[PDB]
Amino acid sequence: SPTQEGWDLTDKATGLLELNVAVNMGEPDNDFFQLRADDLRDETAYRRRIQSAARKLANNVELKVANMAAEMGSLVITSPDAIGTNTADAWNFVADAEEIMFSRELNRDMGTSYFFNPQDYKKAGYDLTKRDIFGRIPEEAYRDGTIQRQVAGFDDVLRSP
Amino acid sequence: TLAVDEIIETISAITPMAQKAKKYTPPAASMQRSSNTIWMPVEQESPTQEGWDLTDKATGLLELNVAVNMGEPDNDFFQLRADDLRDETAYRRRIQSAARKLANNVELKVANMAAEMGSLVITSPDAIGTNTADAWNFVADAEEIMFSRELNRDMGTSYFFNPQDYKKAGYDLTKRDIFGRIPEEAYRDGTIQRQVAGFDDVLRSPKLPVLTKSTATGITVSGAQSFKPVAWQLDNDGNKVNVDNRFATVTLSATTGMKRGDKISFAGVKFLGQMAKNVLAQDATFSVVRVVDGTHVEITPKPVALDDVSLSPEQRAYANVNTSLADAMAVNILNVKDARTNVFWADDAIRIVSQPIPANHELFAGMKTTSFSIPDVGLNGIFATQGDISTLSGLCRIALWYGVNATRPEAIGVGLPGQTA
Amino acid sequence: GDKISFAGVKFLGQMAKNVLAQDATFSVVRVVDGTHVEITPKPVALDDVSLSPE
Amino acid sequence: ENRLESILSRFDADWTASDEARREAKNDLFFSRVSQWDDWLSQYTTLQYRGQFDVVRPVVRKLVSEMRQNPIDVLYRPKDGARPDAADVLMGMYRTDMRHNTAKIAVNIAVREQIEAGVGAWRLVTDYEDQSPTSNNQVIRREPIHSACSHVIWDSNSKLMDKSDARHCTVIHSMSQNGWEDFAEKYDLDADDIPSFQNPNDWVFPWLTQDTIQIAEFYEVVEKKETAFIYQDPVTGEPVSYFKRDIKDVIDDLADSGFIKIAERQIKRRRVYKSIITCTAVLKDKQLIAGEHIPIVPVFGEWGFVEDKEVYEGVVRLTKDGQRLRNMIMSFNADIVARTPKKKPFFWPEQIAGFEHMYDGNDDYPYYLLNRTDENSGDLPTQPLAYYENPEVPQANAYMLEAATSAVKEVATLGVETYVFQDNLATAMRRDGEIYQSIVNDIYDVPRNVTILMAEVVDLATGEKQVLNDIRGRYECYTDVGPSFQSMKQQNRAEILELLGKTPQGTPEYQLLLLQYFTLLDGKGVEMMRDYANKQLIQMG
Amino acid sequence: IVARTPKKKPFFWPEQIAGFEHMYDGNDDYPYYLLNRTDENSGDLPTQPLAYYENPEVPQANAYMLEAATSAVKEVATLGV
Amino acid sequence: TLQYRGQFDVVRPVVRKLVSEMRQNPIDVLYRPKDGARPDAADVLMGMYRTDMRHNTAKIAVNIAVREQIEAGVGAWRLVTDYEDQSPTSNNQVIRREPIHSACSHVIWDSNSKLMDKSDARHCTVIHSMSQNGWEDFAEKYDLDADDIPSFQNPNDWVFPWLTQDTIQIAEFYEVVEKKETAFIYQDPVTGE
Amino acid sequence: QLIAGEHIPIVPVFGEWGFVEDKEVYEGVVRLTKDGQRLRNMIMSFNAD
Repeated sequence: SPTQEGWDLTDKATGLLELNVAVNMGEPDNDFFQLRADDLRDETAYRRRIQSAARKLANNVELKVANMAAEMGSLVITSPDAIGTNTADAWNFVADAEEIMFSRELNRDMGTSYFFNPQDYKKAGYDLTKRDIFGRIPEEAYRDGTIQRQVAGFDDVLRSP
Repeated sequence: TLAVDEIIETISAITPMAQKAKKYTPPAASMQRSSNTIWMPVEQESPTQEGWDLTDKATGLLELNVAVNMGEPDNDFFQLRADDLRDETAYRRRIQSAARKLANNVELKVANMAAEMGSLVITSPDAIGTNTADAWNFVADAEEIMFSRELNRDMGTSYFFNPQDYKKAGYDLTKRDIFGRIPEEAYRDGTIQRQVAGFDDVLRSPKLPVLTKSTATGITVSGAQSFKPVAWQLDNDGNKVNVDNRFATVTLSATTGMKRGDKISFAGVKFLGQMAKNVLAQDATFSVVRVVDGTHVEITPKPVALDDVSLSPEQRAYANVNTSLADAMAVNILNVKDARTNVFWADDAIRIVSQPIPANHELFAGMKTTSFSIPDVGLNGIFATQGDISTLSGLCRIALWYGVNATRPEAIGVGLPGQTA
Repeated sequence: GDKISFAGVKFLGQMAKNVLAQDATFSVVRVVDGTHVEITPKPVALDDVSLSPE
Repeated sequence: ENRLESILSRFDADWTASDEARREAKNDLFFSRVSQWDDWLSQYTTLQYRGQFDVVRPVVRKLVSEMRQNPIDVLYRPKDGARPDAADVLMGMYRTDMRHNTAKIAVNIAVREQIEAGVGAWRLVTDYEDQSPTSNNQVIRREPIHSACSHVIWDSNSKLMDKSDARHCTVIHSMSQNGWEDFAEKYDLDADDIPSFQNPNDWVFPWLTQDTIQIAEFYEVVEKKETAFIYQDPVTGEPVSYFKRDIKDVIDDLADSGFIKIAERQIKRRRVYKSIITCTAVLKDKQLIAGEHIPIVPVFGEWGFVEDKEVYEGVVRLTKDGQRLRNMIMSFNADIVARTPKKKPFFWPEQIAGFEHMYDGNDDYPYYLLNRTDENSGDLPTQPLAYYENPEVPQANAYMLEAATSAVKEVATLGVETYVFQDNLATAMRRDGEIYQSIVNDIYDVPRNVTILMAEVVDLATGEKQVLNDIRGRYECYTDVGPSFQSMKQQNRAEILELLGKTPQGTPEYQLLLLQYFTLLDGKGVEMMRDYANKQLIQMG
Repeated sequence: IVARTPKKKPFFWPEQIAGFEHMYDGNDDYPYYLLNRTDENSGDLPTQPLAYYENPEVPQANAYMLEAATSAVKEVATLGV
Repeated sequence: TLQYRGQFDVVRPVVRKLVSEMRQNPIDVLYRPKDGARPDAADVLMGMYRTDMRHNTAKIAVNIAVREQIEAGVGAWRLVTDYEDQSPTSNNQVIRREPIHSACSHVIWDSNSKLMDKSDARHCTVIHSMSQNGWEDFAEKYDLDADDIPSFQNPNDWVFPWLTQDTIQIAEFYEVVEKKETAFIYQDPVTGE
Repeated sequence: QLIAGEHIPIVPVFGEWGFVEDKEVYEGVVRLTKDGQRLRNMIMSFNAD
């Protein structure tokens, strides 16, 4: 909404403007197969094909989600070097994301998520382990590869294959 | 074509400074007849002599004061066409957006007032993330300059970072190659700490201003000027009008490149101990609040000098500067580069005067009025609706009247990192 | 999916309309011509003079 | 992390989750109480006839009168295995502090709002009374809540008709300026700081708005295990008293008077806290209040969940379409009658040139004359006289008026009878009795009946304050529903009459007649009759 | 059908009531209505009985099917006997 | 499109009449001694059933099941046990009854069940859906990690005209195993075995 | 001027009473019939004319 100052506001009223976005569906994801009657005397391959079809459909959904998120994303944080060189580069990356989202005054009541590819996740784990001290976070990143479940104000930080 | 009922929530604002600043509502009839201004006395400072016989050495009494006033209403006047689906829908989302926008405007005015009337100026020659613990050094510098001047921090203190410098401080904390509790929290969450270097509240504010650099150069004081504290002075009619204490108009050679909000410091003057009058090693910093004429400015801390000869002892008891301006003092400008500001203050230095708009009165018949509550901030305005059949359009207005005041500009501050060149 | 940024255009506060220090970044979603593209954030200028108050 | 942050987050979750039902209930209340032309943009769109030919309000009146003719009240009965008179004292207290006008007014308001919108409520509060206390210089009274749909916001994660499992509930208070001043005086708040809260009426119906001040009260229930001290009664047995109730007041006075500590146990119980809040700060943080339950009792009409969303409905929601159609059609027909040319003849000016005073309406002539000739055509053209057609109501208008009236008649039939609504009211009264029982156990002086008289055990602190001592053997009576009686004597009279109505004319009938005479009010003649009955009963052993 | 349908009003050529329009306004200030009679080119106005827009009607199909559907629901919504 | 749509309801009065009719005739359990058992064998069990089923929650749960049975075709309710320290029925415990709203989509039964009461079902899942605060309560009550928000097959559908729908889901899977386990035949120090 | 009693000496009697939105509304038996009565008076006056 806009605003204006003063007492006398004759002929200074404004209308109303409400905007819209569109959400739709797309191509169905299918799995076909044809079998003759003699080929169903065992049925093990048929059942296993059904199971693998379910698993592959789920994987396709995840691939589409990752691609759409990576293809239409306005905020871009770029670094002129790898995410392994110099200390706390992974933290600086995640915190730069948090800072732009905060300064833009965007709505984050539902939570925030960060997703690393496995190479960058390993680099961040290295950043934690080479720290020359093992308090608790370095110990967890040494035993398991986990950075943590929350970094620089992000509700959920994960690795995505 | 028509839309579903689920709102895509797009923005979310927070108003920490406005929430933290106190709110004051003086009596309405008194303000109406007083022209929406009211005076409050300032804590009394007493002189002191030493000796045995004091014939004809008895002093008088002096008690300065400051004034708080109000500006103009902040409205959301808008229109409602009769035959419109787009106007029939969303005329409540418009009210919600108006509430959020009004709270945001209040917070913005608070932040701008604090930045442009903060006298205490801390400056740095480089950015925060360069050396180790530089952000802590910044906050500690603010605390130390407030402690040395013996200001009243009884009701709390506060330091507001901008998001970039908050991230710089968090980076400085996490890069330590160690993990205890402070580094662990600054790594998991972005928060450095809540208390830092002495302040009992250290927040990050998303809408601090940017203090653009001042192009002023080669300005000098024109003529010796001595400023004297008074509580009142006589006008042309002989009526005693009160005199405000948090301003002083000073004549320079030429005020080119100066604006409201530049931070200056004359070469030679120094801060005092306020209570004890012990000379500090920190140059006195002032803030220009108005550029009047081409040779005048208004600076917010009135430089009452300790070495002044024309000051009576009861006036010298209010001194805050070691020496007076002397017709040649070069005035240095402290903001020599653009930078988003960090703002620290004592929690009782900013207040928000508020007044009602009595539009519920019977004189305003035909229009329907409700109390409107803007969120976060504790402010109430009016929500009025009317409608003229001539244009067949209901008119809806939301009004809310406030004035942001800095009662103690000597307690408000401005942190300026990277002020090189 | 390519990421672009127009020289001189900076982000805004989106509530307070205060200029951010960082360049506005857009992501192209469609190349429709040899001279026309489609970017996912609309660049609504603050200082535009043809824009109604609402 | 902030207390206000958490409270406001909970309230906003509930406020958004109860959004559609509240708006529909407000629509029902406005439709059934203010006007059936509930459009607001049509307030400035050129005046047209808008009649109000109402046919739903008589049904609401009939249902309200039916629910008024059968009052329902709490009725405490002894538990299985309890002493036969384990509920008489609690029943006496309930009648004593619920016989006032405010209790009946709150119940009637809730019932009317349940019938019209679908949801109503009332509140149970405790006050310090000096002149006529019920027990321990205090009273428990009942207060009304108007527009409960938009004013009482329950915990969203609550799936019971009476909201027993709600962990919190916020009630929005709207008051005039003098009302806010008195509220601040009562709760020791600051009168200068005008409070603020979300408007209960939201912004639907932007008219019907008053200069009112809003504040909120947030109740929450915390279930935890707390310490209970098991003393040995200097009279007989061992009572158990909570440590939080005699923590400092009489923790040593018990021993000084002669209570010896036996053991120490951890017993789970619920404690209720009330907070006074605005949209910006908490004025009273966690003030503990008496009882184990949230003091709000809701009444529902037709209630359910559709998809994790609670829907309630009275009797007005369905009739609204037919009634609106009926009003619109009647308005159109009124316009037809009003703005329509009447039946008059069509004339050429030359047909009556010179005779125009014959047709003005008077009755001074025996016939009408017409001009016959023209100086150009020789003779005027002959055409049969035509009259403007009489106004008529279209068959569509008449048919749809009958159809709309019939549809409202078909749909505005609650039940066959208000059995379901009365059962829901009985459920609300059972919840009321539960809450009242807990508050009484918390603040009143409940004597213990020994089989060896009532033994009230209490002791004062050094600050002259008296602390109630209620044992942990307190839930000895369970709640029920029964006819509303003003006093225990009225209840006993009704019971004796009911027994008399079924016992045949024998020795029990004589005994019950003498008992009914004994339980009569006092004048002079009834005094003589009651003395006679008393003496006969005493003599008969 | 009830809401959006033209109502019963007369059909007029403009030359029939040219000059007398205020008579057909809807007021009851006149004892009758006047009409134009002559034309300077056609001599006299053509003669034809006045037509009125037909009143709105609910079709027999709509009425029959409303009754049939209501009866069908009433019959099938009998739980048990 | 922008076209008129009116509900001239004629099925709701029938549903209201049926609900009132079946509410006017309340029904509960009645325990009766078996053949050859003592005449007062079911007194204790009946008394305990009445004690912990006299509450409002039991009546409301049964009413909800009845209304959903009339409208959709199936309703349900649940029996749970809790540790009550103030007014326990026995052994410092109570057995209470809880409602289930929209059982047709929130109570998924064993598919290989051919009985109306589902006594030949070997498992059943109940889908508990709620909001953020409800999830915090559920986690803190059943000792779960409230940070990990659970997800399950959402039994509700996106109702377009509704502003807000909850997003927290979890499942409770009951399964029954019938097996031969060891039982000890002690000798009573008082009498019998 | 102090008067006897603890209550305001005015006793109000209501018909249909309630609150709509922080606004008290009451009604008798005549308010709803006014539109129909006025329409009937107008129509009978038209017929008399």
